[PDB]
Amino acid sequence: MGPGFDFAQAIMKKNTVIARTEKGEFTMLGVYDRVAVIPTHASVGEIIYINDVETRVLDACALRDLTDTNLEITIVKLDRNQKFRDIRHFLPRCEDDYNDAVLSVHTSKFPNMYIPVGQVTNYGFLNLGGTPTHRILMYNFPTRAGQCGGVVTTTGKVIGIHVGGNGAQGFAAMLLHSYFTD
Repeated sequence: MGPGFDFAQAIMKKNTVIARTEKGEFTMLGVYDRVAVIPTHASVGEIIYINDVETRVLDACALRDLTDTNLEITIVKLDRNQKFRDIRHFLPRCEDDYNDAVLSVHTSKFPNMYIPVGQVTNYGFLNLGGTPTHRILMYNFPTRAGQCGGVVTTTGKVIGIHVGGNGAQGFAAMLLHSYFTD
């Protein structure tokens, strides 16, 4: 409807796949080459389904900060025959607050879903399903089961992936450029 949705749509159409694990279907953001991200609670194993294709996982890493605190981001390298468009130049370098964010989801359950979530707070610490977690972004939208892995964007920036909610607020794990240096 506006340039927020325009940027979000451009990311969804070229840089997302449907990831299925034993824990369900997730929006999965491709970042560059065969490297993608997914919430750590997806429990990625040796094999994952990508758009319903059986795919070997060549490497997977559950990120933690240098306090050895969960970040709830898993970086996955896929044995896929095709590279993602490189979107690393759209990742923020530092922890920040944002205005006017969109949360975008693409699964069997929620195809082509775009949610204007508004103002995003650098929340920091969250007890997420009982796990102490750092670098959490918060937005005032009642997000639901099925939106995990959803991409959080502003005009010009890919800032996070949806990892939980409490019925009134939603929570995303930050994406930082430094996670994807090669």
